[PDB]
Amino acid sequence: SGAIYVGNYRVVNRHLATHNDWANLVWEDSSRDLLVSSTTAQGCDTIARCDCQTGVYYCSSRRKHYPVSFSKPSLIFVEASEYYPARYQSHLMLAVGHSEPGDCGGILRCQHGVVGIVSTGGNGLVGFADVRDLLWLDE
Ligand SMILES: CSc1ccncc1CC(=O)N1CCC[C@H](C(N)=O)C1
Ligand SMILES: [Zn+2]
Repeated sequence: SGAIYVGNYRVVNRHLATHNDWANLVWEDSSRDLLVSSTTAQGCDTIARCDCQTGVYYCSSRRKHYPVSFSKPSLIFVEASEYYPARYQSHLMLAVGHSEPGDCGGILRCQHGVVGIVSTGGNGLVGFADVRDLLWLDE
């Protein structure tokens, strides 16, 4: 679990969005596993606007942060799950690191701000949904 709180927006994994997220929907994209909902309170986070390929992510299944080198956002095949059929997930970045299903939502940050959130994983890999291209989050 986990979310990014920026301005009057809450960014979550689309597969973990609540009834309230859907009732206050701003934008969602099944191909990216992202959903953004509106909030009444002003958020705590800054979004990176950069091309970093190194950063640190929070891994809830270890209660620890780990440094990672990750690939640029791209279209990556993701196996079928209870949430989605087998498909290509876009804007996904992979890295070697521990993750388990419940780790989705963990933030990936570089020196410039929030890069994205944990969205996929398996066998010593971890995938992050990028949010750096969503320029409207800052306005
Ligand atoms: C950190 S998720 C994870 C980690 C390790 N083994 C498995 C997983 C689960 C996982 O990859 N997905 C299930 C939930 C929806 C995901 C998606 N974006 O399509 C895919
Ligand atoms: Zn950066």
